[PDB]
Amino acid sequence: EDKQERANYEKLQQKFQMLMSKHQAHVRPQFESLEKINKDIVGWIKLSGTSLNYPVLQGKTNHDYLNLDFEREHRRKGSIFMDFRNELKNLNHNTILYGHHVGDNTMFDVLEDYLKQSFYEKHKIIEFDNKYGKYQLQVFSAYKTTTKDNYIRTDFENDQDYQQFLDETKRKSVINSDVNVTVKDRIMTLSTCEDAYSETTKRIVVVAKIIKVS
Repeated sequence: EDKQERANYEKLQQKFQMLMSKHQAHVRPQFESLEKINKDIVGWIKLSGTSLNYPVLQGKTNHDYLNLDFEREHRRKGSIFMDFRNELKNLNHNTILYGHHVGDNTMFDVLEDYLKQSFYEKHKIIEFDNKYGKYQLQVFSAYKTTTKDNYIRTDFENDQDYQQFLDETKRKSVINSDVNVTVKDRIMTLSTCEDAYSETTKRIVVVAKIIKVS
């Protein structure tokens, strides 16, 4: 069955790109189309030359699309989804997306490649789009973590705090980046997610500077 599963994302990827060519500069029409399939589709995330090229969901909670594809049907690999706490249009300091990593080379399997400096060099930019504009993700950190509390923070009490976070985030990186991030920039965190109650406790985190290129 994994056949049709791949086919579904294949149809949808081909559809997105045609819309991205049909409506081009305009992202509003592109996503009003995607939302016909499912209103929870709030964005699209793509990394050229890799399997990362999917729609981003957001439900009421962070287990809503843990085991559900984009048309709301049960799947072990579920789908890529944003933290239920993040706002669109007016991004929080830190926006977070999650996705499975099973080794099938799908969803967030590519986050592991970011641990290697070589790979990072050849894939410094990641594309992210939604109804409010086109964005560019400038990867500036990648690492493994056993925790699951601090790196999932949405906003901060003050610049100092956010400042510390950025510093910490930079120090944890296993890759070197030329990207210069400041407490004035907004960031996006791509996090790996295990199955419900899998509790394998071992995640791959990739962090990037968000840039509106529209």
